[PDB]
Order: sequence, then C-alpha cells, then structure tokens
Amino acid sequence: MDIYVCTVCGYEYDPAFEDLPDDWACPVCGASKDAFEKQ
Repeated sequence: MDIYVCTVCGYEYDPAFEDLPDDWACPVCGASKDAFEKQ
C-alpha cells in the first residue's frame, strides 16, 4: 500500500519522503533497508 515496516525489529516507516539515498539502514537494528517490505 505504502508502508515500509522493518522485518527485523518491526520498525515503522512511511513512503512519504523525497531524498532517499541509496544506503538507508534501520535506526534501530541497524540492518540494511533490504529486509524492509510492505507490511
């Protein structure tokens, strides 16, 4: 739909940004933004 909830810690993020570099890491688990997927 439009949500990027980490699948490691279960963080919550919304796809309403503008500058999304090519290297975002969870500000909690620290894991890469690869385990992130609609949830």
